[PDB]
Amino acid sequence: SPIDSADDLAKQTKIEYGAVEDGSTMTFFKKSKISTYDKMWAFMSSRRQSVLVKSSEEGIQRVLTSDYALLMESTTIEFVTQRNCNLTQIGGLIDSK
Amino acid sequence: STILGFTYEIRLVEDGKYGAQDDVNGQWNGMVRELIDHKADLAVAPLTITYVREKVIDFSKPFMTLGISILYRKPNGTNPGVFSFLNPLSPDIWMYVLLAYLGVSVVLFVIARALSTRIVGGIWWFFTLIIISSYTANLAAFLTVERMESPIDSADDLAKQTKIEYGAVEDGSTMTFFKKSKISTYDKMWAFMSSRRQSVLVKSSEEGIQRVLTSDYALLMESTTIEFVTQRNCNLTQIGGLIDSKGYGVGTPMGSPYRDKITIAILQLQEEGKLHMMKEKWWRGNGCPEQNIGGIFIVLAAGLVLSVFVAV
Amino acid sequence: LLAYLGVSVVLFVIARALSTRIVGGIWWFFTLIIISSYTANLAAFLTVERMESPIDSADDLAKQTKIEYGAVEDGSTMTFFKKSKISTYDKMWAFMSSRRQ
Amino acid sequence: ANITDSLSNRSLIVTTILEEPYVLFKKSDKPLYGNDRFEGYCIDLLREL
Ligand SMILES: C[C@H](C[C@H](N)C(=O)[O-])C(=O)O
Ligand SMILES: C[C@H](C[C@H](N)C(=O)[O-])C(=O)O
Ligand SMILES: C[C@H](C[C@H](N)C(=O)[O-])C(=O)O
Repeated sequence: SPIDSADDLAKQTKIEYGAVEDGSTMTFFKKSKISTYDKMWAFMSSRRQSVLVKSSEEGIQRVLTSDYALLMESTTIEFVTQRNCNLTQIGGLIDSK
Repeated sequence: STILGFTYEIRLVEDGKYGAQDDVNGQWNGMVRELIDHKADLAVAPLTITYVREKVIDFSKPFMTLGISILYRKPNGTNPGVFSFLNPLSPDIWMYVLLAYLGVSVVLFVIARALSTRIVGGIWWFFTLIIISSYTANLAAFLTVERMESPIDSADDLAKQTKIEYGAVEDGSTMTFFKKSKISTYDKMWAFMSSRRQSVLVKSSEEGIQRVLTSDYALLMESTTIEFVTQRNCNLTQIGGLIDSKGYGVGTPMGSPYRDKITIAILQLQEEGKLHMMKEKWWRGNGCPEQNIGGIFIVLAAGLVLSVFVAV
Repeated sequence: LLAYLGVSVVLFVIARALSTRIVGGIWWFFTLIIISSYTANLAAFLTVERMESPIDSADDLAKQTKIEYGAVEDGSTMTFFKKSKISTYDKMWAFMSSRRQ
Repeated sequence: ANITDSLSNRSLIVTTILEEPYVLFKKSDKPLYGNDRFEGYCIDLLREL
């Protein structure tokens, strides 16, 4: 496919997916309730200091220097794949806000 | 009202949801909040007799029984014709072949005017081998893939992928049911939805029907609704058996004794059969009674005549 | 048969060359499709018939709700799943309990 | 709507953090200072704010 939704990533543990640390996204999954998102969480928390990032720009690095998939906010994704075109968005909006 | 001895004020519930608890507050909504607060008395409504709803108010006896089932396109999906046969090979590459053809022929055109011809004849014969071989595999890999997956018709069939989206209406007992499911098919079928809550959940049956028509999208429904919905549209059809079974009830507050003649006055009429002949009435199923092979038969039919105009 | 006829007839219009250097070639390159058409559509069915286990473990059944699996009522087996703890066996249970009687 | 200057006389601490394209260090032909050091959607928002 390879990937089109979150759950694509959620099942297969052969890709790094994480999110900026102490960001609503992090607090989202952590405090989320849905099966997937909880299962997505415990993946990250299984690799806390290694999948998480301190700045998106640094989380951007992971994508372009690893097998990474950053749980980024849309508007930034929407943006960062304006300037730099070596990247892509996967799927729709997890959480409206 | 003629057998109980009541009168009646019709009201649409404001929010327009059937009604099920909120996640955390424990509170209900839809009709259900009204009838628990007692804001209204009667819900002679298209109602789902779930246990939670029994836990909070009381319905009539289960008189219009049902059980969840799927709604989906027919769909009459076809694309036969000449415009199909290209697929195993690039339409551009389909063209080069002619250019790639005359190459050899125009060579013999000049050679004669037989080692040399023959020893090139391989790099045609062996050449086109590459193509027809490539063709076949490119043909197969199209079919097998486009064959192993579909056609499928069951709730479990949906669980086999995400490439046929599905859902129901919010506060759907059905939704709730799949939310409240411990069935590694249906359990899985939930986890899908509540990730894509919005694209899958609609506000009414009718709205969602368009989701069946706007996209490849099955839809979960209570059984009796379904056939009629197809009976009123010969663009749709129904998938699989019944997920479960339940009925429609008549909405009153918890043990609020209005039901007590409702406990009686319903049956007789269907104990007669009126409601069923009324079921007949509003469910008059008026209507909807319940290839790429050929894309080259024409190219077959193309050189046939192309010979007739050669010499005569 | 039809095309195989409609080409073969021409000799009966000849009697009663590029003329044929076009027919057979298109014919060949036509009938060189049917075989691949056939071939794939065979393999397209064979491989699909190399996909069915169908069942070898409990969990085979546990996942797919297109087969009835149950147990004698009030038997240790029934009480086993009901009072079981394992994911599957619990998931196997709630299937039955979804269709108790 | 003449709320406009009714909050003018005053000043509050604006905290923030750096992220393109919301807030990021202004680019400098010559060294940068204070609430001019930065540029970004939120930066150029605050002005309007
Ligand atoms: C940028 C975002 C933080 C998010 N704006 C918040 O308020 O926590 C993230 O880390 O994914
Ligand atoms: C939308 C519908 C609601 C259902 N009739 C109920 O009463 O909750 C459903 O089946 O999901
Ligand atoms: C036969 C067995 C009951 C089992 N012997 C018991 O003791 O419960 C079953 O119902 O599967």
